[PDB]
Amino acid sequence: SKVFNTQTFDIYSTEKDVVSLRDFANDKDTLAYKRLAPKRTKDSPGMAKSELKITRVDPTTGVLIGIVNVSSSIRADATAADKTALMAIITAAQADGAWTELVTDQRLPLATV
Amino acid sequence: SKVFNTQTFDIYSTEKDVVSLRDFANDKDTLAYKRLAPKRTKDSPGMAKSELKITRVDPTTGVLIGIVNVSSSIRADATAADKTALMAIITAAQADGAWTELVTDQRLPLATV
Amino acid sequence: SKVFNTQTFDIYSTEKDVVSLRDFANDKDTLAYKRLAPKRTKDSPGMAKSELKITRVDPTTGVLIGIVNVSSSIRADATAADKTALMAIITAAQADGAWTELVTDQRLPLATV
Amino acid sequence: SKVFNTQTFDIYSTEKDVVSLRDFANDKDTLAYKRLAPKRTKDSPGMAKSELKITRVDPTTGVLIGIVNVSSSIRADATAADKTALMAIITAAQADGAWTELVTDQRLPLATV
Amino acid sequence: SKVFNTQTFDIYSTEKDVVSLRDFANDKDTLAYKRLAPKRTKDSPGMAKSELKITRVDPTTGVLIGIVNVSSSIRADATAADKTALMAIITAAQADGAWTELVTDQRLPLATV
Amino acid sequence: SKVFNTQTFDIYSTEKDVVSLRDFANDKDTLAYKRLAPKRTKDSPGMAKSELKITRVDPTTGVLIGIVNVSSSIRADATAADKTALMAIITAAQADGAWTELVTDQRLPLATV
Repeated sequence: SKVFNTQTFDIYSTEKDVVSLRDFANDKDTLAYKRLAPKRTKDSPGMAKSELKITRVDPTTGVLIGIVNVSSSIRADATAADKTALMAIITAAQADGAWTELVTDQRLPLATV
Repeated sequence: SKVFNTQTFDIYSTEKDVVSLRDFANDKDTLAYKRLAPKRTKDSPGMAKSELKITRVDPTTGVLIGIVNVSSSIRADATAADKTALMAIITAAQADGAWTELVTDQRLPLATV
Repeated sequence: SKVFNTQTFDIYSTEKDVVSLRDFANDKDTLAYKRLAPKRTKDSPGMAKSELKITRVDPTTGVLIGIVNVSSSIRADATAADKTALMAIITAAQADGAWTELVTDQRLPLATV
Repeated sequence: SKVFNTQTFDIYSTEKDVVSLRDFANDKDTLAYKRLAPKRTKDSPGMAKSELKITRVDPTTGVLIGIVNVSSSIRADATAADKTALMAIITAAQADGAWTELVTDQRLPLATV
Repeated sequence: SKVFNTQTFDIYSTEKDVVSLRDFANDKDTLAYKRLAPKRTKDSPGMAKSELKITRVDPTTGVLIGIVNVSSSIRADATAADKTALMAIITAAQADGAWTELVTDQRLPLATV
Repeated sequence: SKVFNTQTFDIYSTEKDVVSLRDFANDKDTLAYKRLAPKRTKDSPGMAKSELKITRVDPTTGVLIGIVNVSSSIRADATAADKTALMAIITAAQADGAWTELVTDQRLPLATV
């Protein structure tokens, strides 16, 4: 939406189901919010997809440095408590240092230290 | 690794590249740490993949309630500054209310309030 | 044979190698003892098979709730020492909490606690 | 898991769904815990398979003396009371001498004594 | 298992018959424990293979600096006295200076000094 | 070179790139020092192979009891610091108890104790 990690993200593009934001300062980060509503294709009401990804591309040759994507896929009938729990758990795990080592090290949380 | 959102996640399974944890209390939440090291298929050193996923299924009828997935695809040579900035932005974005509303509402960050 | 887990099991049917008992009180539990004598198909004296299974079905709609089966396959020549050791080990393992969690949790004995 | 029938069983192998332990003292007993999660193939949520087997193989020629296996197959939706009743009934039947005769004797519980 | 040569080795990956440890500090040293059970392909009980190897790969371009591997091939029936003697002789020879010359100099124990 | 594990090893045969020592007392243990120079088959200066193996053969019928072999494959250009580190890590790992379990038990460093 707005300033994250001391970088200001302004809207660059808006689609029916995608909003894209760029820094416009370092011209290397794009933040995308993506939306797929659930489709009642059976007795199930479908799963509501979301996607929040940050892409970093160096602005000299256009090489993709890296992508971090947060994707959610939750039942349309699912409760807010179910949806609150899923984000609370994944947020606590991200704050944990195991995830910080899973990224940057390819290290699983099974070390005996 | 351990207690997230006040729930204790004890190890459920271990693979070559996946470590799965279960609450075993509510018997419904599984946290997986997935690893995919870069492959030097060309002059590029490859992309180091990681995946941090939380799954909730109700353990009586076994219908998937929801999945929230955190995936990373970062160049093997990418500097930790690029790597840390990628984590800093996405965690800042997640803590922001736009991500909270993208889930639970399928609301894109374009509302005029 | 007779009262197990405070439930009285009266004989329900008899076969050449199977004896089946029923509670007849909750009309839902059936205990089967199955026999399979070793056959000397080669220089081996064969394997003596036994089976002790408990079956629960709800006696209104007849859906199987669950089965627990205790099967044995012991050489006909095997000494009573090996047979007693096998029973002692398996009963000790069942009395241990690891079996109690493997059932009702699908939890393998690998948690670090 | 640990000492059973005065024998220390230590981890020898860990799979996705099997844990194998050996005595490492008499080098003849292997205890395996095995896990199959229920699969929702229909309106039924599936059956959760457990297996607890003790195999004895004498370590001079490696011939299988005997196997005692405890297998459970319980509905995913089944109540914890159902599983408790199943385990209690099967353990009480195992503690009875009828099972101790069925094993080692191929004797059905129908004698008049 | 743990700190060797003042460097900390944490478990990098766990396999059925392989356990691998990575320094994760210098990101160039990998210690692997490999297992291979003896096979009774004949009257003989087979040879029990073990492997303990350290591999150094330069972590900027990926050039293998060196490998020191310790492999064992011991009869499945061999006594613990043989197994202790084999490990004792080879460990003493490694502590001898002739090994430190065979490595780093390719000097055989035949020079007259 | 000389007395290892309180056994006297005297030179049995001398080759161009192999030196072999025999106990000559138990007439069952042979220690071999094998050499192999690096080959500059390309731009790379090649890999310098070393080998230190102890072989036990039963000296009445000639049945191989076991072999423990230490082999090195180090870049011809590798620094002495790399070569010292490689020998230091592997020697420390052998002195660790995990090796003494991998040999004589085929126990991997993954048991939870």
